Amino acid sequence: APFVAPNVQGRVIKESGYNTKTFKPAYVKPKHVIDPNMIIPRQPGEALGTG
Amino acid sequence: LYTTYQLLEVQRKLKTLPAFFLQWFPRQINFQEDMIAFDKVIQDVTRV
Repeated sequence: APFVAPNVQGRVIKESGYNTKTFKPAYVKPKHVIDPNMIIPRQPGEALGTG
Repeated sequence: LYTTYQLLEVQRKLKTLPAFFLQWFPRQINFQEDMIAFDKVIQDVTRV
């Protein structure tokens, strides 16, 4: 607090305000194409020979 | 105004190629396998 000789008025004290933060979320979009070149070939569980 | 008409109700049939050569292909196999496989086992056991 300010020391102020009691013979005088007093001292005016300043203030401070405040702030805000604002954010937009980002966007994510992966995809696969699944044409036959991927469906046909033998997958690991398939028996050798026939499948 | 016009002549009226009436039509014969001919039902359509196509007259495809007849099955002549398929007479010698009677066996049918439906397969998902990568390929179909046949064995050329000789059938003649013509030996004394």
